Amino acid sequence: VEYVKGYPPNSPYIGSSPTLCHLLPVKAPFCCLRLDKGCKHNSYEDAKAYGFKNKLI
Amino acid sequence: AAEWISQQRLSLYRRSERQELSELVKNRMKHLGLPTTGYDHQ
Ligand SMILES: [Zn+2]
Repeated sequence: VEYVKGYPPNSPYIGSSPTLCHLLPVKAPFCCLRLDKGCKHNSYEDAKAYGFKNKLI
Repeated sequence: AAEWISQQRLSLYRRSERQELSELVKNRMKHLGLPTTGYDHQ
């Protein structure tokens, strides 16, 4: 999918440097960020199920 | 669009701290749901 080009809206602290970043078109829900337990949107539970094209970090 | 955000970089980099702080509270009021108006020195 396309990644929109823009600054991150919520900077966690004051003075955080604004940087042009790759961004999802819609902010992912907090349940979609977690890996071990899936959510209603995606039922994957590990990086094998997600099937990332690139190597992880 | 690469020619459009080239000035967004130049504007967001030169904003004063008073503008950065003002942009922080207003954004939070937007997130918590309070009206952004009414926010607007010793
Ligand atoms: Zn989810």
